[PDB]
Amino acid sequence: TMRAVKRMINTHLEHKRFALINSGNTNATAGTVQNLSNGIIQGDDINQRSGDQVRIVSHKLHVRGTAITVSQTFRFIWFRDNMNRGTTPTVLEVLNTANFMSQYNPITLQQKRFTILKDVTLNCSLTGESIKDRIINLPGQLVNYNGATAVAASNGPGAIFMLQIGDSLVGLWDSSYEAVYTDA
Amino acid sequence: TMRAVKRMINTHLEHKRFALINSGNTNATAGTVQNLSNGIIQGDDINQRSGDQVRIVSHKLHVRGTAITVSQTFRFIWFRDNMNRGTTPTVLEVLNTANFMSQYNPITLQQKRFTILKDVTLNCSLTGESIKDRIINLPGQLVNYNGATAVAASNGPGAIFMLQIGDSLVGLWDSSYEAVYTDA
Amino acid sequence: TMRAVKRMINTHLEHKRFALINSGNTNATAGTVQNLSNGIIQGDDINQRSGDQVRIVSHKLHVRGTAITVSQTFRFIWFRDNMNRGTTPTVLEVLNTANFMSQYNPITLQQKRFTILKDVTLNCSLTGESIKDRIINLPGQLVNYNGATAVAASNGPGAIFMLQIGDSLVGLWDSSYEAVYTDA
Amino acid sequence: TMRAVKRMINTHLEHKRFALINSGNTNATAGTVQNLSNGIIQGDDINQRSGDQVRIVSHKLHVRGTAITVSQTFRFIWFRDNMNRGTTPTVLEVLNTANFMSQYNPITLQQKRFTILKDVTLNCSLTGESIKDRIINLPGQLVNYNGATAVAASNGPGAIFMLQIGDSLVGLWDSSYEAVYTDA
Amino acid sequence: TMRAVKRMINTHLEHKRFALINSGNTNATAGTVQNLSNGIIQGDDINQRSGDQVRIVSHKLHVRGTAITVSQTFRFIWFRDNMNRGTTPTVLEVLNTANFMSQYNPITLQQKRFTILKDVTLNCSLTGESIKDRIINLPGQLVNYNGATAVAASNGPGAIFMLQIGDSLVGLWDSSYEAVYTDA
Amino acid sequence: TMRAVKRMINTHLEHKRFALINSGNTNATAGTVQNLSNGIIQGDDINQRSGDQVRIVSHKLHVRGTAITVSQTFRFIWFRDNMNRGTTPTVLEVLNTANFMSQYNPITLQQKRFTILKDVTLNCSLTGESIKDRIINLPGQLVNYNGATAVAASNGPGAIFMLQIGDSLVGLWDSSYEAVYTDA
Amino acid sequence: TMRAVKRMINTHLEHKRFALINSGNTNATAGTVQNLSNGIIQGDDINQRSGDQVRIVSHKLHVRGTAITVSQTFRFIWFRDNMNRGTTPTVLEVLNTANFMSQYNPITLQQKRFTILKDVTLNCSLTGESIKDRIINLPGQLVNYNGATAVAASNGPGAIFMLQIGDSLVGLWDSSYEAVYTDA
Amino acid sequence: TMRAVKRMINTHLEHKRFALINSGNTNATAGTVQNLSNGIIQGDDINQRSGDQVRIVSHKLHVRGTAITVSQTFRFIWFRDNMNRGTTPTVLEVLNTANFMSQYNPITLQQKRFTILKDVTLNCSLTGESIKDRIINLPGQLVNYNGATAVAASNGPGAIFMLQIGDSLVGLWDSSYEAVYTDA
Amino acid sequence: TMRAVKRMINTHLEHKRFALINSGNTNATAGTVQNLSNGIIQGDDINQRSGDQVRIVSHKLHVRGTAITVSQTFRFIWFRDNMNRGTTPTVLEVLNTANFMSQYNPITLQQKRFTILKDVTLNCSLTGESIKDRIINLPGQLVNYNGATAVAASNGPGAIFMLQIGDSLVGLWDSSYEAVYTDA
Amino acid sequence: TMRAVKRMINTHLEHKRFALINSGNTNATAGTVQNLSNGIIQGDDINQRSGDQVRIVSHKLHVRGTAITVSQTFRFIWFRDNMNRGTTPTVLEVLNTANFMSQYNPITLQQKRFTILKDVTLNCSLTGESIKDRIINLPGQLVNYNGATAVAASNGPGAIFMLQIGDSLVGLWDSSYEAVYTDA
Amino acid sequence: TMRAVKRMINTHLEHKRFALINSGNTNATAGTVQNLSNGIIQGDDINQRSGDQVRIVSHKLHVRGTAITVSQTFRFIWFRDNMNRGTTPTVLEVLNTANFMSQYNPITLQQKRFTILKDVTLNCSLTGESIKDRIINLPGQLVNYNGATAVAASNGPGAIFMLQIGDSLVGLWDSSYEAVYTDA
Ligand SMILES: [Ca+2]
Ligand SMILES: [Ca+2]
Ligand SMILES: [Ca+2]
Ligand SMILES: [Ca+2]
Ligand SMILES: [Ca+2]
Ligand SMILES: [Ca+2]
Ligand SMILES: [Ca+2]
Ligand SMILES: [Ca+2]
Ligand SMILES: [Ca+2]
Ligand SMILES: [Ca+2]
Ligand SMILES: [Ca+2]
Ligand SMILES: [Ca+2]
Ligand SMILES: [Ca+2]
Ligand SMILES: [Ca+2]
Ligand SMILES: [Ca+2]
Ligand SMILES: [Ca+2]
Ligand SMILES: [Ca+2]
Repeated sequence: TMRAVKRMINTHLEHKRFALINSGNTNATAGTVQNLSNGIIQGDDINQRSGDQVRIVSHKLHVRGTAITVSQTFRFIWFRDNMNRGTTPTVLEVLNTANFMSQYNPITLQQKRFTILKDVTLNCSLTGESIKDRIINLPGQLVNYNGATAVAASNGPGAIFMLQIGDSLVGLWDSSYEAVYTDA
Repeated sequence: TMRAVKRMINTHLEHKRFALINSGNTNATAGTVQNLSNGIIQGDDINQRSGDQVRIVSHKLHVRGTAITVSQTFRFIWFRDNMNRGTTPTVLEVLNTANFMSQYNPITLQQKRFTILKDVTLNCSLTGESIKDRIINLPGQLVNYNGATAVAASNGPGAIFMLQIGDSLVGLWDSSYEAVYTDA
Repeated sequence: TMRAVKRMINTHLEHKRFALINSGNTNATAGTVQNLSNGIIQGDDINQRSGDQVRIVSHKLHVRGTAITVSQTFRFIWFRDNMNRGTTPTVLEVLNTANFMSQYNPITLQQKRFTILKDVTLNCSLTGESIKDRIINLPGQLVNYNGATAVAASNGPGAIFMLQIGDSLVGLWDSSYEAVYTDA
Repeated sequence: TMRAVKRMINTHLEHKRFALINSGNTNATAGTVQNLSNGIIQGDDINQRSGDQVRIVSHKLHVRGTAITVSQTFRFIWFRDNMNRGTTPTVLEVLNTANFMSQYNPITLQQKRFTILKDVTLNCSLTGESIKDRIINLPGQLVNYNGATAVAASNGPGAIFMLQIGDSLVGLWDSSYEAVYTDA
Repeated sequence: TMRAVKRMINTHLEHKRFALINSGNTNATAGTVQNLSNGIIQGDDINQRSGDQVRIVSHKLHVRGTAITVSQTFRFIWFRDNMNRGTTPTVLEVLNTANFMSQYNPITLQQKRFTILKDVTLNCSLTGESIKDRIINLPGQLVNYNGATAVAASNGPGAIFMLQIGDSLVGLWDSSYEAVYTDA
Repeated sequence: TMRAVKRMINTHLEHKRFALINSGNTNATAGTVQNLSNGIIQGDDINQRSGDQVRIVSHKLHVRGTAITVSQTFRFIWFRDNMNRGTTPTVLEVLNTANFMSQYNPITLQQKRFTILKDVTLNCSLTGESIKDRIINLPGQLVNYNGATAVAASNGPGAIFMLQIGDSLVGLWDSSYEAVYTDA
Repeated sequence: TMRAVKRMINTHLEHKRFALINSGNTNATAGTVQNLSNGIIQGDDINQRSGDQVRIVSHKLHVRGTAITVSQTFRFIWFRDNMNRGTTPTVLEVLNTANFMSQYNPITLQQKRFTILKDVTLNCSLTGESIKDRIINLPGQLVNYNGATAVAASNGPGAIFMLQIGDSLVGLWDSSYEAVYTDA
Repeated sequence: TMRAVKRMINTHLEHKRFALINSGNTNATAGTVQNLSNGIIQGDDINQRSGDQVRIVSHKLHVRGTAITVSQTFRFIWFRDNMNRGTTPTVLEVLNTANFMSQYNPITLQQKRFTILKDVTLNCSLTGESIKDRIINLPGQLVNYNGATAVAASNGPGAIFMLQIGDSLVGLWDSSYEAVYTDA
Repeated sequence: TMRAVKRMINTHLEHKRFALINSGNTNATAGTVQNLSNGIIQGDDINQRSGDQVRIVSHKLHVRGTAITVSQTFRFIWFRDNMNRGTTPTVLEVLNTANFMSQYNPITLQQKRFTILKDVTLNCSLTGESIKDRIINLPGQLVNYNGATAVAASNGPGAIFMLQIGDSLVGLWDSSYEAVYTDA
Repeated sequence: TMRAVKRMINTHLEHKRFALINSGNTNATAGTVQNLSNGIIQGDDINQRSGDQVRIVSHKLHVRGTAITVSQTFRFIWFRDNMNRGTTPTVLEVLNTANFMSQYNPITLQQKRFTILKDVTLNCSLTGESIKDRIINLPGQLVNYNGATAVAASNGPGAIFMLQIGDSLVGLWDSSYEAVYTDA
Repeated sequence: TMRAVKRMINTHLEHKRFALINSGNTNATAGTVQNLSNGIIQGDDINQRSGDQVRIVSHKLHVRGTAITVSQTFRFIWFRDNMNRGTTPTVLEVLNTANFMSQYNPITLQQKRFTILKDVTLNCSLTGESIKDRIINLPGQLVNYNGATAVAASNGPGAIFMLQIGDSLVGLWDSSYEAVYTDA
């Protein structure tokens, strides 16, 4: 009945909820890393937290790419930083080289610095489907924080991020994110 | 046999049926909300109701988008308003911000004001597939009404709606809907 | 075992076979209804029948649409008329309104006048895939006739039809149909 | 409990019946092939068929030879053509060489193009028994047809034939044949 | 343990292999029939045969179409001729009418002259995906031959073919085929 | 078990087939010995062999005699030479004396040099039945060869022969023979 | 139990990791063969090896094609060379003919010189989706080497390769590859 | 058997060994952090490693303090950095304040950035026992590295360190360390 | 009931047989490699093969050395090349150095390129036993070929060879070889 | 109980006995075949036989070689001729080529014309052991004869022989033989 | 189930291999000791090691002697030095006296300083067999080393050696050695 104890435990805990949107970004050939969980700050509201831990019950990521000028590729890597000490990770920490085709960095994946949640490649064609999107929903895990406010120094172990990278600087991408979490 | 009892009960109940069509609508960047169950009004006909309750056995939504002038995105959110007190809900009650990429409103979803039945995004490309459609069929639930006629004030707990929102004002969408319901 | 005697029974019965083709038709905004089983007439040949009943073992419908002039939609509704009294059914008997987005007629579906076998929508784009097709194969049922020849008055309960309806008058569609049937 | 079911199925099926006679033919040193099942044509009578299949329950062949001028040999080969595509098969399809002593064609027998039902050799002597006959009765099989009328093009898989070949051109042979068949 | 006999048996039998390619053919509105297994001729090599039988363990067909001048359809029907007596079958033997939309010939399918292995339609659009392909792998059956060399008269019962038919004469199609077979 | 396995082994083996005719020979008072299996030579065709062994599944001998000038006797001895070293055996190897009434050679039979398959005597009368024939079908055994071509030196252990001997030189006899064999 | 033992063994072995990228290659009508595992050289780093064996736990191949000038096809064949003696295999070793439609080489596949891991065809259309990609992850096997450095002479049994071949010289393809391997 | 497995595995693995000494250091009131596992570098010797992981079977730390000028306290904190990304951690990451009496940093301990292996305080008195020492032996865990050589950037998750802090700058402390590890 | 199957399958398969003799060879200080199974070529005779596989049931090697001028050593290594791609292997592929005392090549033996069947050393003395010989019989395995004729290019995986090497150029060695094989 | 009955049967049967010696023969490079059982002739003595059969219970062969002029090899092949028709077999019937190194004749061994009882090679050296001998005892089999006296024509199925062949004409060999046989 | 784990463990470990040859040495009356395992040095190649331990799975020693001038004796003692501290053992450490007939040193054998693997004496006669050889294969044990390179100081506990001693200074001996070892 351990599955029953877990359930009733959860019925006593508020499932707080945080939403984020990030629209109108340029595709990046060298890549960028975007914060997802950083925006849950200390405070008393439904989308805030008490202390330096929350536990994500589920979270959802929506990504979108639109080709501009040339047909092009957008890659989105949704990941957990298991070992974050107050930074936004770099592209080269996640990828072997800063290229949209690159495989993961062998060292950081060997030691499990990161866990990859989803790796999505969208090809947007100006002679075909020039707009593409993907939404992904996943159960979550503990998130630890190193500080109270929405700055990079507050990220901690379990922080959630998304790396974007592609083969042009000209196309535009949008994202949004929701986390449902307890905070007991 | 409680399953055979349900079966036998439903065979004594008329399965009334209501149909609706809504076409030639422009895409909305701030969103709109369409009524679906509101059109079942008090009366004696096959697509009407006695009293202020019906029970939807099954219902079906057909949505369609056509890109005009620019390639563009159409989002359709089919939802149940569990707590309706005589209104058509606003876009911002359902979505955190009035943007086609937005996640759900954290507060109204935490409290289960709404239940999302299906959330559909169609990307219509003028260099590709410019017309897209989707039909979804689902078992239904109780619908309560707050009045006799087809006005917002008659919507009640269980009312069914569709939110439309997109990234352009220029393309056109169409929808249709059927509900099969008992009224005993 | 009955599943066995059923097997042995069928091995003593000739599986007669009827094929039909219907090419180069215009898309119809008000819709049309095409005959499928009507062409099995009284006679002694492999694609004919003795008496006024056959039993369809399996039947197969192939539909195809080609956009002309504008990107457009073709809908094909394969159906059985459970109650036919010597007619070709009208579009409005099947659909609530004569529009390619319409839901079914609530009255005729409530009373089970028709059974929908498959409902197929093909979106043909002159900036994308302008030619689309679908083949569907299904087990069949009894077909009764009201006369000997290939005229509407000969359709009877169980007659098989296809409704075609779309959003333009200028695209072209094709269909073909096969029925494999016993006639004992 | 099938055996008794086979019996019961058969009691519901008309056992149609077809008879043929073919008298006064000359012995052939190069052989000839005679039709037996071909004469069952599409029609409504007791010795006709609905559609392009019948199932022979039993069939019977009677052959007879009479020596004239010299003592001589008549051979009769009763056979099924499992693969007929609308022909009367040739002597060389069945026999390795066109001689009354020949063994079967190795290729057509290997691939089971033909099944030999009975192979009968009668030696008719003008100093002994100058007239000889043989009657053979066997259970039958499915017969498929490729058309409606009594022409070679209507023979199909399962067609029944008799090859006659001997060592003189002058003796006379007679045959007759009956098929009892269902036609459900 | 009798299932392991089959396996044990097959480890003692050489699995010979034959490959074929057939590139750059025009789409045909009246259709053509292409040989697939005919090219396995008598001889001592890995892609030849001893005698007039082989047993296909598996075989693979790859088809491809490219639109030229107009958007168009290519249909490919992979089939076994269960009753071949030394021909390449005609289009009308397989199809009711010589049209890319046609259903199968009712007579030849009734009598099981042919067994359809796969029926594939590719729609190639010059405003979309102008090149399409399909690869299909299936277990095989006995193949009998009527002669030694790669001519039509050598086809026999079990011979494997592909019918090609489409709605234009101008597009080009390619095919390739492999059979893995035992020859004991 | 062993019964099914044997059956299954044979389903994977080509049953090759060889046919032979030998017409119009004179009755021989000193006897002759005719080759039957010798004519299966090395090669790739249906009536040839790989290597120096085949296994006869079944074989059939047809013999015929016709009296000329005087009533007379024809004897046909169908036999296997279990020990053949590249010869056509002599009459005296098989028969004690070279006379149509003779019993077998005591020595060669004691040591099982030969196995008698069938011994047939036909008395043909010019005042009665002047023409007689007999067909015999038997399961077969291994046949080894000592060479590749249809010459006496290629006969080997298991070779099949027929001795003919009679009481006149003037009558004529005919024979034919078939062997069905595997060659794995 | 041997299952949990596989578990405990592997937790004591370092899972070394190697990554590779190969961008901006022209499509090849005669094909090329690319090295994948060759780049793991003798050394002490995370992406190197001790001795001449490693065991690939998992490996991942990402392929991508972009049509240039004409719509065109790119095929990628990921394979293991079970028998490599210090070479990069040739296109004719893997394919019956050097054509993007070709089936596999009958001889090298019969003898299991190669094991095909995945065979991918991407059709890239300049009127449609001009950019396409595919990522494939598979468990791996032992890899033996014939030398220490990243040259063809160091490939050995188990070496991993990708063959690229298409129908134009003008389009561009990219690939990347990761192997996770033990080196105990 | 299970516990035997672990023990059997280990007899097949070389237990490499690394020793370190660090003598004659001043007591630090603000503290210092010393590297312990960092000195195991890539190479082939008994005290080196292949790749970027080793597994410490056991490790031993010896610490010593000598009071000089004033009686004083030396604290030594042996710890594992579970999340190291290529640094030597600071005193303030481990201790709430940089004082020898401080409790641990609440945040880094909450999130398990560090695991404390042992925390030892030696009070050295110039009127009593002026020299004190402690040796501690513990089983070990996996160590991951971020580089090949003995620099801070090579430290990785599982790196082992010792923090020293006290209440004078004048006393002297010594330490030494051994790790016994597998490297398979 | 499974061991009986093996035995039963083999009784239906011809045990073909190939013999070879290779007399009067000089002893070689740098070694030579002799072909043994290469001489079985495609064809229809008892010592030939159909296709590119045979299965050796048993094979026998006889080797002999005679000292001339000086007492000397002859070594013979009977081996299977598991990975042959159409060559005669070199001495250095099999042996670490080209010397009659050499141990095997570490790399090719590690990866199982070769399987050593028998390694025989004969010391022939002009003051003692100047002639020595050895005969070895072993069960065999599958042999694959890469072509039809007796050239090195036709050797394939499973090819059988003998390496000869010694300490003089002047003595003479002889060999002979037989393989008994199935070829189904 | 096959063991007891068999023993008792033999106690009632005279075990007759025949001895032979054959001294002072030259080594033969083309080989010779010597008779062993032939010398048991019809008669009433202990070393003779009644009729044309005996059963060898046991037999013993002693062979010896003496080098003269040159060190040389003597081979002795003791064999049974299972199919003898009154000859002394030739060397080429037994050996592939007439050389002391030859393997057996593939054809005559395949068909089991001969059974090899023992194959012995003696290397006689004028600088070592110049005289060698070997004695071999085996259980025997049935021997059939084709005549009464000690001439080649009396040899029959089961006759026992010895083939001698070597690499010189000048050395001398001796043999002796005994057969113990029943003659009931 | 510990023979399964042992087996499974070893399938994950590279079996490295080292080969050695040592030709053309003089017989020694006072003896010599040759190194065998010392040549496995630290490095990354197939015949090298990581760290200071390997585990020999099997090893093989080949020894050979040739008499020169006088008939003479060669003795070879293959042994493991269980206690080596970085030397090459002396002859008197192994043998009681430095004479080829000596028994072992009582003190070093009592304390098990050495384990004798094989002790071989070859008597080479210039009036008989002047060349003799022996190959010995044995399972191995752990080998520890005391340094990185192929010098005496690197030998450690488990080092493998061969002592050679004889009764002449003028004959020549050869040896070779192979170790197969894991290095995990
Ligand atoms: Ca909290
Ligand atoms: Ca109500
Ligand atoms: Ca009629
Ligand atoms: Ca009817
Ligand atoms: Ca019928
Ligand atoms: Ca065959
Ligand atoms: Ca397009
Ligand atoms: Ca051939
Ligand atoms: Ca054969
Ligand atoms: Ca390794
Ligand atoms: Ca190294
Ligand atoms: Ca490591
Ligand atoms: Ca073969
Ligand atoms: Ca007597
Ligand atoms: Ca007797
Ligand atoms: Ca080691
Ligand atoms: Ca001597």
